[PDB]
Amino acid sequence: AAVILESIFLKRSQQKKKTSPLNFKKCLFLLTVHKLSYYEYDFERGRRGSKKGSIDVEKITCVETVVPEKNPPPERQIPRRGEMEQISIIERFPYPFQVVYDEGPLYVFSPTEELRKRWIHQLKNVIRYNSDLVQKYHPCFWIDGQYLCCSQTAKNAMGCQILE
Ligand SMILES: CN1C(=O)C(=O)c2ccccc21
Ligand SMILES: [Mg+2]
Ligand SMILES: [Zn+2]
Repeated sequence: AAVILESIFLKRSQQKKKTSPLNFKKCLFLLTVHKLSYYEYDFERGRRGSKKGSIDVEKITCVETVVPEKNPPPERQIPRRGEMEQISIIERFPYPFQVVYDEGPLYVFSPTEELRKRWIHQLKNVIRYNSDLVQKYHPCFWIDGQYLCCSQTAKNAMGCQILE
């Protein structure tokens, strides 16, 4: 239906092999009451490009922040505390969140804490009446075949931490 939120975020790739390197791609994300979808962004024409994927909101089980990477590259470094800066808002993406569904977690990186908060609040609103909402989550990333939080080697492993 109507677009609730539209933003440019980094999306982390779904790791095929535990030894394989991770890719972070800049995409346009759209949220409606029915779907969360992501697209290539056509910078030159200033519009969304081809659709890369879509998740029916009814399939989402959890939306929360993720503990940040311990040694991120400059593109994902958190700035020191304290009017929108045009360059940084499309170049730096330090604030990650996770959208958990049928196929496991999707990791998305926001340029600001405020924008991450807006997306987590709205996603929690659209999923509020879902039937498979979980009570537990993984506070840390699934990286190189295991969760950094609990060392579990299954992506579908029940969250190690109870949601507050
Ligand atoms: C679909 N897809 C891929 O195939 C890939 O390598 C990647 C990296 C980030 C986000 C999405 C991706
Ligand atoms: Mg536009
Ligand atoms: Zn865990």
